[PDB]
Amino acid sequence: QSWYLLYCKRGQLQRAQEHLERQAVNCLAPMITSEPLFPNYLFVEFDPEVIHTTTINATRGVSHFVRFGASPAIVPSAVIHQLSV
Amino acid sequence: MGHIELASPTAHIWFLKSLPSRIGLLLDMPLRDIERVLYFESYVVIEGGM
RNA sequence: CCGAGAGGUA
DNA sequence: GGGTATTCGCCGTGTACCTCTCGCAGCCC
DNA sequence: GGGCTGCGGTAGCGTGACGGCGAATACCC
Repeated sequence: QSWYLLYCKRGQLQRAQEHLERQAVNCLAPMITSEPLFPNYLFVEFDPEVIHTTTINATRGVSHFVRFGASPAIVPSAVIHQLSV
Repeated sequence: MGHIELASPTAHIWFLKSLPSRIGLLLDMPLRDIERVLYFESYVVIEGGM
């Protein structure tokens, strides 16, 4: 289970997070104070053998992965730790 | 005319992909690796030093 | 009064 | 190391005019 | 009511042109 990023559709982060909460996928998005601190970006945690990235990409409210190339970006665990503000 | 202050510098696509690349055979660096540096999936060194 | 699609004249 | 030789991927593909329709839905913010 | 925005989905859609030319690269020295 490694951490990925998802760019959601504009103004659908609540619905995307709701569907990914009905699946077993961890979501992470800082709330600033109530609007999110970041834009439509969202951090998911799963495993591509348990739930596949195509199923994540076809979720209601998820536009795409932050890819940078072929494979979607793994964000390191120091970043996910340092979003615990 | 007006202008937009692009908060990141941004490559002109005409001088990147005119076949041949002007940045490509200006830097002696292949067009694939320049597109991998520009689209944030690889790094290139500037002044490696010691 | 800009674009697209369909049809037609030479 | 560089010489053939194949593959990839960009270029291009007539002129003038006439008529008609149709041109954002979704939408969760 | 509204900003804006590229599909709508818990995937896959694509699928009937053809040539020329030059760079990128593969195979075999």
